[PDB]
Amino acid sequence: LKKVEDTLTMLVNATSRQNAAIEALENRLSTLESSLKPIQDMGKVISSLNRSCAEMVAKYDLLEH
Amino acid sequence: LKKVEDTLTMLVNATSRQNAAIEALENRLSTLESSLKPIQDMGKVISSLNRSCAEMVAKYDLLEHHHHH
Amino acid sequence: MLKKVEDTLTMLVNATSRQNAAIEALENRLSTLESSLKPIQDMGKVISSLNRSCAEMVAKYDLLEHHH
Amino acid sequence: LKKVEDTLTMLVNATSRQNAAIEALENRLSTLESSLKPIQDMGKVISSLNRSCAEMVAKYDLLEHHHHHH
Repeated sequence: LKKVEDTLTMLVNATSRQNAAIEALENRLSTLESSLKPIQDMGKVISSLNRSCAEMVAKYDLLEH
Repeated sequence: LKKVEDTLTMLVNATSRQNAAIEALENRLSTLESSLKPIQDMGKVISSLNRSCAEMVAKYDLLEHHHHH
Repeated sequence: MLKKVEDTLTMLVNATSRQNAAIEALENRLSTLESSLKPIQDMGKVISSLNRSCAEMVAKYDLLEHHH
Repeated sequence: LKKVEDTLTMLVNATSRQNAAIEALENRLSTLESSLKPIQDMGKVISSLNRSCAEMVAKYDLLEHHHHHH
């Protein structure tokens, strides 16, 4: 009785320690995801720079060769 | 028995919570995995830019060379 | 009474094993996620290289202006 | 106590295995945070590339337009 009550309350404590540790891993993933949010729409910037550079190549080739 | 039965109920609840916590964690990883896809998809376009930018450099540098010397 | 107590504990043993398997599967997904970052890192190098290159050509254009 | 004590010991050992599994997850997450740093910073470098590549284009357009008319 005494040894098992002592064990059960350890388990409740151990489980809640695990819980906090899981929730803390969740927050680390949130932080990581929100930091990647500004980068998500920057494929179009890269695309526009590729167009510019491609247009300059085309303009060069036209006006000279 | 009563102190055992109450501490067991707390443990059921603690275990119920942990299941929910693991699933919230699973879901937040899915969302992270999703956030990286559009960044992975910038591969092709970055390589395009790399070729076309290098091609503009080679051609226009030559022209700054002849204008200056 | 006592029969409810023993199988509720068994229920928790099975529950905790499934959590364990779920945590180990999370870890598996994190390795896989890491491995896949290598090409995105490399894209970053190219981006860094192209920036320094474009900065370098602006500088070269300016020196001619500073000269004659 | 018979059935209860032997279930408890399994539950105690399972809760102990869980701690180790959670810790291995923290390790792998620390390494994932480390590997994501350069990617978290490339948004900045993309923006700086935007303005320096834009500056290169506008200025080299002039160089070539001057070269065309002369």
